Amino acid sequence: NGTISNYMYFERRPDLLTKGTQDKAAAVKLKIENFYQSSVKYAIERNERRVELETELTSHNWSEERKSRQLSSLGKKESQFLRLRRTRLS
Amino acid sequence: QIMFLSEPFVRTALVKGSFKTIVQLPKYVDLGEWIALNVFEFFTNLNQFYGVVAEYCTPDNAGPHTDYLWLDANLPASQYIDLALTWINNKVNDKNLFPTKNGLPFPQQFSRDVQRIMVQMFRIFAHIYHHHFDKIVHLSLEAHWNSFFSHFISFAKEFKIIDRKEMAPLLPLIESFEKQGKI
Ligand SMILES: [Zn+2]
Repeated sequence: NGTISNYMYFERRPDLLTKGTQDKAAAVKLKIENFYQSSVKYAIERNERRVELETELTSHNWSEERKSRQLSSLGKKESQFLRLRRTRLS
Repeated sequence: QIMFLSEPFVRTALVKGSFKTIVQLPKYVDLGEWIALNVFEFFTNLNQFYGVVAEYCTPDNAGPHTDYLWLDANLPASQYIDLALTWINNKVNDKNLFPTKNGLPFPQQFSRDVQRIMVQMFRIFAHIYHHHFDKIVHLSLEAHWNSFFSHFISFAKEFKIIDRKEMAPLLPLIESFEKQGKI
């Protein structure tokens, strides 16, 4: 129709939810919150390592091709970290 | 039987940001390793997310108007999701496409199967949002499920792994998320 706002009210009842589903729902809450809090943490450190290496390399007046090889050497080891974290049997 | 996720339940917690930092390819990191880790992560969390609503997904197969089908060449909503989840698990643990040894690289098929793995996850996203979303609201999980979909969709746009057309059943939700669903 048009841009009109809609609000709805719910019974909000976790009753008659077959026990296990109630317990399973609590597990995903913990897992999702831990996942996204750690996901931001991983990305922050990944960027902090790169930027700190970049500013460090311009500090020594290195050739651009030499900095890229050093930065690409970090990315390889960063890529090794991702493959390692992907290996799982949980 | 469609359900309305466009109500005030368009509240997403756990999404202070717009997912740009955790989706964007990390600079100098191999592009294959980045996709391979996130796809496995999405499958692991989606399989567990479906596990809480699996009790109440019995015959009634997909959403309104658009009805997905695993039956053609050579099922109820519980059947096609259970087969798709098991299938993704086989491909995601398939050392052919997802090698765990250090020297081995991803094959040429890798890019296409990732496209095949993502769409099934979106189709599994469809039935839960369309038919089993009001139990998510009972369990106070709309905060986590909304942010999980916005992260998943932001990942789809960023690397263009999913066609715009394919998102038709959940397109109104994606448009509503424009502030949290990446631009
Ligand atoms: Zn169902």
